[PDB]
Amino acid sequence: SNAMEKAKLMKLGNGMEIPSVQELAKLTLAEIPSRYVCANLLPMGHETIPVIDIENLLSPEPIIGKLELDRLHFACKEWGFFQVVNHGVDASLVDSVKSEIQGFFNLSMDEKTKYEQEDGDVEGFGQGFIESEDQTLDWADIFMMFTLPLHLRKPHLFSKLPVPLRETIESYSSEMKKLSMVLFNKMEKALQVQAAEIKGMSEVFIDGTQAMRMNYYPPCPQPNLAIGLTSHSDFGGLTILLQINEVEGLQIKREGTWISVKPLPNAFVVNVGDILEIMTNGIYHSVDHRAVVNSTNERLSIATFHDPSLESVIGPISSLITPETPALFKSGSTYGDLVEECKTRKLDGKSFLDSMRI
Ligand code: NI
Repeated sequence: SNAMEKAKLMKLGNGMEIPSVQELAKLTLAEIPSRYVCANLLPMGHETIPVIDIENLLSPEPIIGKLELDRLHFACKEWGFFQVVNHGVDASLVDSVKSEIQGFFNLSMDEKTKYEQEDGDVEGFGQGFIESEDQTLDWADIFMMFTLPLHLRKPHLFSKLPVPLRETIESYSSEMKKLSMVLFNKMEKALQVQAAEIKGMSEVFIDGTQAMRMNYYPPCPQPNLAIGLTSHSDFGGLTILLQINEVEGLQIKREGTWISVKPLPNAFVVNVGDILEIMTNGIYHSVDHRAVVNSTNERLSIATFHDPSLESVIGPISSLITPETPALFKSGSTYGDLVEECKTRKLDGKSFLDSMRI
């Protein structure tokens, strides 16, 4: 890289665009710029996340189906995270998702940023804008966009994607949505929610929103000072993650320790979000997780998020409120209002979930 590129990447004021870490990584710096150093710790945990087989889950043989339903129910209660295998998503499609996204991140910055973002429109390539000097930046580049419903797709964003990536993403969206609905429907059965009689789970997600985050984590020279994706719990319904290459990075919090997730070949990693925990009246758990970086290999992933529609009324499903499981969370806000409230929230204090507790 040339000296002007270096200055553009490193001499950053508040209000400037967060720079590309894939570009920063080419500078091969001895120490990472100060903004990537995490300022404010749990130990590492061979206990691994459960595996759920979708063929078993959908088996026409009731004993097979019931066993897998017990496994799903267990994983959602006790782990909040599970791998899915025999998931029905064609191997060729998965290969194309991997190759086209690898292809995409290997394009020039000019080619990755052809979409003209509207003021306040944060979709496409980019982590956003620098907020303050004490803001910590993730060691990661991102491409984020809404994928369902169709009218939430930014048409000019979609038109500026390479054609094979766009077509593959469109197919992947459909398969991810189908898979999410298989899982929502089975979670509803595991919870004994009679969707015909009462306001259940699946009806909230069937016409809900879907979004994708494509993530590129370059190698980092000081991987014990930086983070790929800061510790968080997912806000919405069900997340389905594909790890694109064989580089480990995803870690989940279990009993005050960090546990590595090594995705299986031909597996997706699925987790419960905060809104899903609420809807289940705390029976299913949304778990803290993070992505770490390393000094030798880039890591890639794509996460597909399945959330309520913006006007879905959120609360614990009524048949899950019982004398043995009393109502833990408030009811009655729309999903869109919860999203907006969480953006402000309270500077100091508690998690979104704890803020919603009765
Ligand atoms: Ni997450």
